[PDB]
Amino acid sequence: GAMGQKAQQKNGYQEIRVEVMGGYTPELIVLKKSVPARIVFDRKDPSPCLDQIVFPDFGVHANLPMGEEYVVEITPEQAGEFSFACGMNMMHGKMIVE
Ligand SMILES: [Cl-]
Ligand SMILES: [Cu+]
Ligand SMILES: [Cu+]
Repeated sequence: GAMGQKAQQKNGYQEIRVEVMGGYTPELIVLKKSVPARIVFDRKDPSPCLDQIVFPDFGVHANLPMGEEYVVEITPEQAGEFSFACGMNMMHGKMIVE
């Protein structure tokens, strides 16, 4: 198994919460293959550096409203390691699917 914070399995999906503060914490997350996922970004840092979230392997690039939650939804059908980052590719995270 891979190191990192595992998503919680429940009600036909899996969910993990990521705090946006000077980057992402946790910045290492672990998801189950083939299970619809909710990656909930709670934005607490108003830096323009963190205005967007990007999952390049999944085609996601979206605005994160300050002081609010925003949910990235993906269903990872392939095992492996996938990156995520801010819209500037300056702040980073890693998602392992297994
Ligand atoms: Cl910046
Ligand atoms: Cu950034
Ligand atoms: Cu930046």
